[PDB]
Amino acid sequence: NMLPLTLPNEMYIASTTYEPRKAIAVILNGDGPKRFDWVINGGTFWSFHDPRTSACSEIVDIDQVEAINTKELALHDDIDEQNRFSHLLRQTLRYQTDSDLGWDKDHKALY
Amino acid sequence: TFETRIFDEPELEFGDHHHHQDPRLGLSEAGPLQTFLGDVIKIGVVGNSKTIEDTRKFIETVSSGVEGKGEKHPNMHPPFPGLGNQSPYRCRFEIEDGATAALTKSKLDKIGKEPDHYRAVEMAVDEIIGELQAMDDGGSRPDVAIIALPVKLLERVWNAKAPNFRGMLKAKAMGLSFPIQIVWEDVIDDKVTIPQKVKESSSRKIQDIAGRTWNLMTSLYYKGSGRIPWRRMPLEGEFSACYVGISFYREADGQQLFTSAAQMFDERGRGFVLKGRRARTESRGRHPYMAREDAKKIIEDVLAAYKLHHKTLPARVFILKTSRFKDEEADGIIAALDEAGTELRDLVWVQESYTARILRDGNYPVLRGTFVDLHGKGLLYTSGSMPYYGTYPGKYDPNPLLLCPHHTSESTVAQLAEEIFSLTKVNWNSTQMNQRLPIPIRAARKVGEVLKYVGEGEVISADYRKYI
Amino acid sequence: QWYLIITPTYYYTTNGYAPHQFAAPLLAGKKRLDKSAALRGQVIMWHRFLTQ
DNA sequence: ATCGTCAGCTGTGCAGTA
RNA sequence: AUACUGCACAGCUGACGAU
Ligand SMILES: [Mg+2]
Repeated sequence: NMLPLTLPNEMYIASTTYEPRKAIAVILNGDGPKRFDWVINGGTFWSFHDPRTSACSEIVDIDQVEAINTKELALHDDIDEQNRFSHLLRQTLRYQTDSDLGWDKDHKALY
Repeated sequence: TFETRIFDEPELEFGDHHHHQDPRLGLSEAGPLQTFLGDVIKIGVVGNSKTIEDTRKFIETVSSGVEGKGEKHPNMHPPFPGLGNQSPYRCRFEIEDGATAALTKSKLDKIGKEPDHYRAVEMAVDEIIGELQAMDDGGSRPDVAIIALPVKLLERVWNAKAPNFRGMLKAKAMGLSFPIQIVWEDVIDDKVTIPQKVKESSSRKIQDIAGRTWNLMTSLYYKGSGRIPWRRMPLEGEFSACYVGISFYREADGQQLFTSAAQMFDERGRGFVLKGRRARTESRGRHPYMAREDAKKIIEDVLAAYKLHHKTLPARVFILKTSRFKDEEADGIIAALDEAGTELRDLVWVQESYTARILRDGNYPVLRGTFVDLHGKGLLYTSGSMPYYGTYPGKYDPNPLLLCPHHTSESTVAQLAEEIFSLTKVNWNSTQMNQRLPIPIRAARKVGEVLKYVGEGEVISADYRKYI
Repeated sequence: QWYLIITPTYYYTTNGYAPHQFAAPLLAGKKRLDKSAALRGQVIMWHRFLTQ
């Protein structure tokens, strides 16, 4: 039951810092379009590009984009970075999911 | 694509080098590996008079013989070949008069409508322990004592009306000379009904009249004779080994953690040694895993036991654990093994909470013994369809195990998997073949399940006949 | 080579989008009568869901 | 002071004997 | 607690971010 993945090429990194989890929550209520594929680590955005034409410039703020290929990101043998990478993959799985809903709070399901 | 293997069904060794892979048929054909030197085994029964009469009728009924259950599956339901000239154990069971106690109705009434859920269990366990103590101090001591619990007694110590009755019973009965065995009044007659715990609409379910005996008499023979019925078949040209099992348990109140160990190793002649320990190593933290000095102590005690028995040191110190090996645990284990002077060693984490599964097409699941090498880890199936039984004895997709070594073992995967698949059928508490866990984990769990209730400053024994 | 593992399961609602108070025992009742042939089909169905 | 992610470990009860 | 398998639920441990 295993399934391979193929990751995209470019990764976009920002340096916004004045945005805790509560701030990004209260800005994703009033965000307009819903993409929901970002994470918060403190001082980093750590998302899969789309930093301007996604109604997310309220947190991007046209920051200094650090264009780095994802091939070096998966090789980063660190547990703390691996958990955040798995978080980003999980949140990107939450895209293409509003058409099939699911994932209430606890069962980690996709009904 | 990964590389897969299919392991054969392991064979046991009964008396007179009989081979075979089924405990029931091998016991019916050649008998136990260690034959009893006597002819009769004395049994003592404790309970009210209805339970004693039911137990006596039960043994006299099963002495003649019980036929099988079904005809479609002959091997899965073999008939019990009597208890007589054609007994599978080559011995007789005899309940001697005078080695039998009784409990009055008023005394059970005192343990009846009585408040609190700790006092009543205390009175029941101390009355039973005192009765067994008075029996043991006389001249009619049996070899194994059967506790036949009445239906009424279940409603105050087990159902509804909170410690474990069995745990305190075994803990208080640890200081005796004979082991005990507990039945539940529905194994001895098929006319009674015991309700469930939370919902009273349903009731308990019992296996079969022929299925009860094949386990009960085997366990009774092991407990009352002390001789092992069967054992695993050794190969030719393998190194001398010694298996250790580690587990953790929490106490009744406080949710701190402890550590239990099991100390299997083989014997010089035709035997098998399986025993616990004689100490408990503190309560250092409520986390899982273990410290370094405790690992040093465990390894030292295991090597001391092997040196005491074989007058030498083993060549393999195979270690199994239910949790991931931290750095300090491995450091202590390696330091103890290097100071002792042993060259071969394996440390394996056995994991049950994995999600990868093997799917085939058809109405039946994968065969018992399929192994898949997942890039260093190992997926092993110890349950599923078997050709000997002629079906799959389950109700859902079986649950595989994940084996992972801690990067310093001296042997490759698909050999540790073979040894673990060999070590699963040795269990003298059941006669089935669909057991999943190997014995070094189950022994430690069963040891801890009774070691929970031993008070501070008491004595403990390494006997395995007082934990099952 | 990031890998995804899928494990089929069921979710019960009263009607539409609402939790059920008796949601625990239906899972056991559905899993008890299942065979070992529907799981593989559900897995390849999920793969076809994700691929398409 | 608890809230989010990631990997885990134990207890306490049923159904079903294929 | 004659037995094993399968399922369900409840707890509480570590690594990371701030209020
Ligand atoms: Mg037993």
